[PDB]
Amino acid sequence: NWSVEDIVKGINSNNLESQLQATQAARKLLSREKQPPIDNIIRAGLIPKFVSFLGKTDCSPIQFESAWALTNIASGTSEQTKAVVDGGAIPAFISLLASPHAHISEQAVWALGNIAGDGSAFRDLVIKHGAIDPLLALLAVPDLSTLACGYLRNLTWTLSNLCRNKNPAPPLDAVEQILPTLVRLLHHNDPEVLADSCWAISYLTDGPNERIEMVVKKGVVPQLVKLLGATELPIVTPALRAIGNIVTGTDEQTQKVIDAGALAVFPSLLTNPKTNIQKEATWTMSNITAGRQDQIQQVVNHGLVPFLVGVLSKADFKTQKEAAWAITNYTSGGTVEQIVYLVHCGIIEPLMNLLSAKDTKIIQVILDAISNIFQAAEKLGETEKLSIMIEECGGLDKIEALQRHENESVYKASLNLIEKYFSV
Amino acid sequence: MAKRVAEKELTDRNWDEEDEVEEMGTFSVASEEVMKNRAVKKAKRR
Repeated sequence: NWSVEDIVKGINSNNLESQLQATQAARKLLSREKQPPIDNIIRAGLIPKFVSFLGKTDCSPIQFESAWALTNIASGTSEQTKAVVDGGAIPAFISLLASPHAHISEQAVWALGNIAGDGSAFRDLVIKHGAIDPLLALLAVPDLSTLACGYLRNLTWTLSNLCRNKNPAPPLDAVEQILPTLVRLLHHNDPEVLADSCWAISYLTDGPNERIEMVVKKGVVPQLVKLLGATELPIVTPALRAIGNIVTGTDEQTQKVIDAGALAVFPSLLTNPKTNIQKEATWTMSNITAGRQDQIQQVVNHGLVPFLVGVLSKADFKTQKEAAWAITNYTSGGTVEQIVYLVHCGIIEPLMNLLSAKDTKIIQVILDAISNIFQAAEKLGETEKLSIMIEECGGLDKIEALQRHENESVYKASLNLIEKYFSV
Repeated sequence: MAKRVAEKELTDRNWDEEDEVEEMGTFSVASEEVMKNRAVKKAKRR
């Protein structure tokens, strides 16, 4: 029941015990769930006192007390956090990472994470002041399993915060120093650590192909692929997004996810009850069928075409849009035999069914798919049999009706198909 | 490239969400002004 003035007169005194007792009373007030005097101690000018106590190597208890008090303030609004940063807390917390006392080191790890989590600006400050090396040191133990779960989680979460945000994204060299430890973490058995590491990777791969290249070069793929088959939704989700981001990259980068055995997990992902997973997995597949013929070939070899046909047919519209892209990319870069196989899997009917949708873009995608398929049929002189399949399932009526579509381009593609494969 | 980045930025604080469940709907038909000048061919049947 101390007042802020009580804390001040104690903190500013030369009595060591009064300083520690005052610091502890401060921490307790800041912990209060119902109305903590954060602003009052800030205005009292206590931040600088707390930051200074962080350097009292001689008095470990006051160091812990002030680190906690500073953390409770950092964990607050994106204003109270700024006060802590301006008070010089960042470098002070960094020097406490090597503290022999685990509970003090953890407090520093937590504080640094909360601060870097504020946004891209603070995140870069934490990096600039050299937080990464000391942070990685704490994980440089032979058996990560020897670390207390709670301890490890805060560290992983903190590193993840150094990988988060994109305006701007973390400096490349900083990401490079963090990647190796991230890979090791993907090997841990704690779902919380795995989820956080996967999230971290998902942020690092969400950008330029150059950033993807680094993540791939650091060998994260084999592990992400294994997590793709995780049973935990909190893990699968970020692992899938990370793999999804990587295959938006170059064909070479995409091959690495194929080599890691990613395709073997999709029959399950594409049939996953969680529509979000199904949607993200189909989106991911669309980026793989957007690649080289040999890659589309591997999609074929893993028996994935039937699953895409399945999602295009039965599945939420949002997921069907991704499947439409997956099919059109396939018909666009695939060989004739690959296309013939697609038709054999019953792609025609579900493809037509979507030619009456309001999303003009999806119509154009599907029309280009039908166009590509007819080109393959031309090479085989089977254009006629394709026409009958299309007509027999009501697809011709839909193509004909699109000549009244508001979008000229859709009208032109419909017309062209009509005058080439339904002429007279 | 036929490659495309995700529609929405997925994060550890928005991953668990309902996606409105969009409806296919019907396409918009060209206006009368447009149709008066559009050449439209009938499709042959078998």
